[PDB]
Amino acid sequence: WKTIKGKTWRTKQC
Amino acid sequence: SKVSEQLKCCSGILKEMFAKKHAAYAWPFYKPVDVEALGLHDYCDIIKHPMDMSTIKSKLEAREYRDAQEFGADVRLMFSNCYKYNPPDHEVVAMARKLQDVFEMRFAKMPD
Ligand SMILES: [N]
Repeated sequence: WKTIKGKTWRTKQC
Repeated sequence: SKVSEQLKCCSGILKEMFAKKHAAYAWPFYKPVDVEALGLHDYCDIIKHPMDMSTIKSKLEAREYRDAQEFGADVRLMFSNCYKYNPPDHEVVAMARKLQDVFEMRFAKMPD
C-alpha cells in the first residue's frame, strides 16, 4: 500500500 | 518582444512538467491541493498562498504574467509550499525536488 497527501491506494505489485 | 518569447518558453516548460515523462512525480502538483483529504486539514493554516500547475497554466492563458520571472515565482511558490508544509522525510518532498530540478534546468536556459 501507498499513501501520499491523503491519497491511499494499493499498488499493482501488492 | 523578448518578454513575449520568454513567456512562450514558459508554456513549453510547463507543458513538459505536465508530460507523461514526469507524471510519476509531478501528479501531486497538477491540481490545487485537496484540503478535504485525510491529514490535510491544517494545510490552509500553514500555507497562506496555495499554488499548483493548473493555476499557473490558467494565468499563462489569461496572460496575467508580465515577464518570465513572475512565472518562475509562482512555480517556486508551488514547491516552497510543499517544502514548508510537508516533513522533509516525506515522499512528496522528494517528488518536489525531482520536478523542481526539471524546472530549474529548463528555466535556466531561457532565451536572453
Ligand atoms: N497487489
